[PDB]
Amino acid sequence: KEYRTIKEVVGPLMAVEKVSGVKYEELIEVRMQNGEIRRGQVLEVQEDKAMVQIFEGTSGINLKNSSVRFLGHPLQLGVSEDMIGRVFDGLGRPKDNGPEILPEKYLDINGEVINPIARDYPDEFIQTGISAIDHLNTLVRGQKLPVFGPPGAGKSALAAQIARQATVLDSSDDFAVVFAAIGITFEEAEFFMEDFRQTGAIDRSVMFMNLANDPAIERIATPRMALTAAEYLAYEKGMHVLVIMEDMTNYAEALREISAARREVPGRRGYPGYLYTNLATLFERAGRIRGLKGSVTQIPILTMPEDDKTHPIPDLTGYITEGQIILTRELYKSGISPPIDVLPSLSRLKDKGTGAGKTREDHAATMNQLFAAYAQGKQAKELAVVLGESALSDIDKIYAKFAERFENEYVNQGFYTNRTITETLDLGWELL
Amino acid sequence: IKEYRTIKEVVGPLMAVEKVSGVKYEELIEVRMQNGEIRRGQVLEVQEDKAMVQIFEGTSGINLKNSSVRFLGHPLQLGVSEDMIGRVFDGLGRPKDNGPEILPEKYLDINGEVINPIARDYPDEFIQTGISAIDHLNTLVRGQKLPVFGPPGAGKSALAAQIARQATVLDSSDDFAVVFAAIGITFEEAEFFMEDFRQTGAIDRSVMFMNLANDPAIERIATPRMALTAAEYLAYEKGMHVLVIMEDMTNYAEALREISAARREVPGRRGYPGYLYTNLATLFERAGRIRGLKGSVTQIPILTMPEDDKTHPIPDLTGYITEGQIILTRELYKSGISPPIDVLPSLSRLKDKGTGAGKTREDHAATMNQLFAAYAQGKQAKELAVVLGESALSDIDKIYAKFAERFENEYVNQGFYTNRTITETLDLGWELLAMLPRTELKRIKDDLL
Amino acid sequence: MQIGKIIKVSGPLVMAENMSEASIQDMCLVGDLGVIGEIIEMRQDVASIQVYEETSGIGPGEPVRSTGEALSVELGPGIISQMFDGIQRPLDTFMEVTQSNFLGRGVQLPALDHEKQWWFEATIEEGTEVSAGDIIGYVDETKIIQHKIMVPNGIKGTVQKIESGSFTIDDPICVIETEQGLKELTMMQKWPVRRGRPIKQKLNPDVPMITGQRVIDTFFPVTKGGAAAVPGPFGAGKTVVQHQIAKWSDVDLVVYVGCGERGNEMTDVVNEFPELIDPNTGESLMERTVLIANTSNMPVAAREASIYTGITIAEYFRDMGYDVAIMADSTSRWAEALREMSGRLEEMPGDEGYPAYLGSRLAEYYERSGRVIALGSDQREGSITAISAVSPSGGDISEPVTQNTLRVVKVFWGLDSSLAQKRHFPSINWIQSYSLYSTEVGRYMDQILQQDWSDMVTEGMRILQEEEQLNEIVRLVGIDSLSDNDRLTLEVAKSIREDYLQQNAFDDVDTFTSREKQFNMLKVILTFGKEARKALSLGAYFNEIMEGTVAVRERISRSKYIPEEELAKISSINEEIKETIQLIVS
Repeated sequence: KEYRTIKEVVGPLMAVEKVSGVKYEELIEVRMQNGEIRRGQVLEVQEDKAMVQIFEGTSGINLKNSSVRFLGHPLQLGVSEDMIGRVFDGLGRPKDNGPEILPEKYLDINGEVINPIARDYPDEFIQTGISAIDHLNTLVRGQKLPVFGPPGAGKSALAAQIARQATVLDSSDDFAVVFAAIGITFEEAEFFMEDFRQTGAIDRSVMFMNLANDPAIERIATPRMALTAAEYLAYEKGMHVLVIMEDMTNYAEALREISAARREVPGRRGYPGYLYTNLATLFERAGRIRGLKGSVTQIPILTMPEDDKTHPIPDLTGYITEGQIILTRELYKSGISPPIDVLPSLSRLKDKGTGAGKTREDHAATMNQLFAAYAQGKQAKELAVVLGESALSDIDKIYAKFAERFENEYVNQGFYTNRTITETLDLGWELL
Repeated sequence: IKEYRTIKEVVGPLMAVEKVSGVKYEELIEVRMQNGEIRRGQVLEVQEDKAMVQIFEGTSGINLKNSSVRFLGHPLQLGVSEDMIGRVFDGLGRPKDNGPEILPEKYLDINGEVINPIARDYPDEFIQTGISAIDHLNTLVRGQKLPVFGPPGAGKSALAAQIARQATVLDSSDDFAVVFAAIGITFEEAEFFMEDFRQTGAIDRSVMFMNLANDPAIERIATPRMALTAAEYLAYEKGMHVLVIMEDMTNYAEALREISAARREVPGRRGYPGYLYTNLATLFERAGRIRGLKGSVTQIPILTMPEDDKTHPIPDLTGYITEGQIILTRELYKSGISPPIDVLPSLSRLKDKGTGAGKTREDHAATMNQLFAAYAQGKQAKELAVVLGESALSDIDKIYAKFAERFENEYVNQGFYTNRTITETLDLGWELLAMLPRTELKRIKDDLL
Repeated sequence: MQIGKIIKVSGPLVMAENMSEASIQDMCLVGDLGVIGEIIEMRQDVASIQVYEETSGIGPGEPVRSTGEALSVELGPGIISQMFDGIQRPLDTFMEVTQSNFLGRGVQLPALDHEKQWWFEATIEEGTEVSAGDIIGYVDETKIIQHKIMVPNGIKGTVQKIESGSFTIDDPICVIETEQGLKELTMMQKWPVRRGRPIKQKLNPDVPMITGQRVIDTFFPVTKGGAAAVPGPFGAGKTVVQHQIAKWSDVDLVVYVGCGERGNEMTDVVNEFPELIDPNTGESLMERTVLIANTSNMPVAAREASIYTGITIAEYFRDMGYDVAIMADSTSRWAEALREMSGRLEEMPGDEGYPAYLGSRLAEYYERSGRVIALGSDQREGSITAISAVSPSGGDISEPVTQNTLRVVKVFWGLDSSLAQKRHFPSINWIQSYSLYSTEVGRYMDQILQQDWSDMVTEGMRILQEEEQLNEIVRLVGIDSLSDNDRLTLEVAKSIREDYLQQNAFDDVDTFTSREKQFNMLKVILTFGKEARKALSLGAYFNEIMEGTVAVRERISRSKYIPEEELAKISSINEEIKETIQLIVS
């Protein structure tokens, strides 16, 4: 309590002395000479000294007169049922200046590992209302499904549409949406806020906002916070949660930043090296547990470098995350909204989520025949790539009407259009 | 006897002994564990009264307080005897085939002495493999570094055993022995080699060292140095014409990488250790001939084809330092000729000293070049078949292509276990070119023979 | 014992003092919680421990204690029909004890049930000289499998007292007079996970394994003790193939290892394996199966250790004289556990971030699988056959994992998604796949069958190769263009692919094909090909042959559905072929 033995300040780090009972990854708060107060977290503890990182920074600290207090608990998020309708910062602190929230209980944000046998497989699909997602790589409750896109491809716009139109057919209780904004600009953040207010989803949603201005170490916590709140709603309160996290790329950038700040030797391709485990720890907090009502679904939005050479490796996560959804600007150029390249997108859990009793079962057969129509329809128009002098010009025009029609209509249904699955099926029938 | 109970620290395979005296760089050690297990180790560095050592088998289970380190007082060495021949040893020279005990004449540093530049003599005299394409067209000479480049499955192992059983040297009053080094092969492969050797009586005239694929990497590195030390002994000290064959050298490169990363010195510059090039050069300067001595050392390092696109350092390295090379092709194995030796891409640089009148036949030299051009031209016919598909049949193509295909299935394809002798090869290839017209015969003299 | 004290905590690294009696690689319980950890360093009496679980909330001054052993497994009764993780934690018991669907942190549970009562049956008589590996008695663990208690290694001497009866694991069942004195023997022995079990000698695998699946047994067989690597592209039906191999292969026990999977991908395996049915007994496969399963976000060391734990158990049941088959899925995930674990240990990266000892590690694993003579007076033979699923991790063959695996294995079953799109199951590409055991298996096959099986297999494969080249020719020209000889070879190739190669895993009779039935089917196809080729040299035109043979060809297609009792109907096809074809030429 209120130790006053700061012996070093280097960069954003500090060294404290004559402290005992200090655990690793333990939150501290610093009392400066000017009465300012800052939060930091223990990152290394020796026999008597300990070493911490300050979130806000070390500018303005006088070591002789500053003081440190060890809280005695790691990073926590207070959980309450009153979260809905609310906006929080990176560390789950109110950002809308609303009523004070009394936490039901304070939860460690790292979470726990579901026992493999305990986990329950996902068998029921979720109607996105997007023909280019529902029919084919369909999304099931509890699935880990990510959308890959480049900046300015409308990836954020698609994410908004999914949030607005997400629902399930049983609908005994309504859906719940947890949205995390990770290291994104104000303009980007504002887009989502405006959509939710306008559409009224704020009353039905909970969100955590972390902008680029905010410190990198708050980005790490931001995902953990959103998933911990999602788990609280999902399992303790039985809700059905859709978790949407926007640009885990910058979470990964922050991961590298923190690793360099902690003087950790880089891993593969200059990244920390525990990225595989860190991402998998995040992404695997999904699915349904047997014996519990609620469920957790994740649609992480990820900015994708055009090159495969560097950033948060698509296949580093892609095989972690049970399928993926691809957006491309080449697509986007010709009024194709939401630009979903359907060639390389898959939902790993599509087969089981698709059947009579959960879907109208034209759908599995019709999806497979339209999957053949994807391949053959591509053959018909997509594969030409300005070639096909003779190919598709020999009364394959059925083909050479199919796929261009499909690419325009089906992929660009309009960002504010909601297609009931049966309809999507029907427009597939029309295209048949 | 000197062994210290003082182990300051253990880190991975590294270990630190302190309060020691008289230790020297690269001494071997043995670690007496608390349970009596023994593990051979080596001294990486020594300073003051402290010594730091690496263990070959790893430090798992070691209790520092209750285990002691025994310093042997000698570097990694091979016990040599004349009676080594006909015996099977592992990478560290220990006997692997039960059998009698061995009282060595002496012990030798396996890294070996450096030849005086003037003393070493040119490679000169001919070695018969029994394989037509090697002997006739791409001759090997005593004291020549000739490697075999092959893909994963195209009977490289069979071709190595091939050469081992058939290789001998003609018209000499001196014994000829074969040293076979297997570097990081699977048990099944190793057993294949040993069983073949025992069956064909080849073991009686050969010494072999066995390093399994799951064996420690430092043993893996040691096997070629050990093999060549025995080779040099028989060749020069006991006056034999040793032939050294090392199976799958590429494995050896891997082992260098593993070890180099463990030591942390020479961190990789291109993915594999810093000085793999110099290391291979060290191994390969061992084959040669000392002027003024009967014996000779030849080596045929065998290693795996790079597969062309997972491109790696090994293709350029040995080839950079080797005196020509010999290539195998998968398509040819699949087609069925055996050994699948594609001749046009491969060659031996030092043909002439080995092939020659008296040593071998006089015809052989001239005949070899003519036959080569005659196949080069079966290639011409194949190239006039490459774009041909089924284009119009002319005269050049029709007869020349047939000659090529016949060569392939009659001279390249000799059969693995068929031991064509040199005279046979020459008469067969002569006959095997004579079906072809006399318009394009480089030697006008002796039209039939 | 000695209780150490934590002096440093940095990420996953904990350093404790007063730990001189501990050794390297020993397992320790770290902190008040006692999370699992492993010693990697030692300077004087202080040790650098690597913690597998999360280290948050752990600090200095907390006690540390060492198990006095490396990573190890408990081997005895109660091990079958169990769901394990990589470090042999009982998942099933994990739930009931802690009443939680979560894998608790620092929660310690014994692997086996130490307080159930088994009827030990003493098969040995007192005063007998025993060595490491002799069988003193047995316990009927499940209805299928007989669990034999054998002398643990390092024990030599003479039996003193031994009596049958209802015992737990922990209470001693027999006493042995030794040089050091008397050692009591429990029914359970422990073994370090990464130290391979000892054998009298290893020897070659030359006896093929009946997997039932036609393409595997016929063209790319695997020997009892061989190693088969199979890639797992999405939707290729690999799951079905694994199940088929597991329940139909003539092995006594099956060990399935999930190194690190997607969780939902894991739960499918968990639910579908108990529902698999053992054919010869009608019971669940779990009565003779051991399942180890780790999802992706689990402690990394459990994922790396998964393979070694599975193969250690397979080596346990191997020393009993049983034939074991161990399935690893996915080995690619395991290599990822290695790459991350190597990074955590500040190692020098090699190929594409993988450590430099990747090929060495994989070689160590695959070389333990094989056919051996177990220790003991009896000189019994046991074997481990390894099936490893390598996730492509991006469609390529140049992956270090795949190449290094293929460097020490001889069987390759290349699953192709293209064939799955064409409803060709099992979707094994016959051209890309290979087996280096085909030669030895052909010899064994020719002898026991007393037929020329090798000639038949080679002929079928040759026809398939020619089929590839012919239909590539066809794309450029047209199907009419080629000769009746070549076109006939095309239709015989179609016959091989459809009747003989394709297999429906769910059909009652199509799923399993007896070895004699495999022979009769292939002979039917090949006698057809020969008689029609002959009739072409006899001047009959292709189309006329086609009609008279349409009638009998339908019999060939439905022949792959014929029960194993009624094999006489298959040989009869031969007769019908000969009289029909010779009749068509008049």
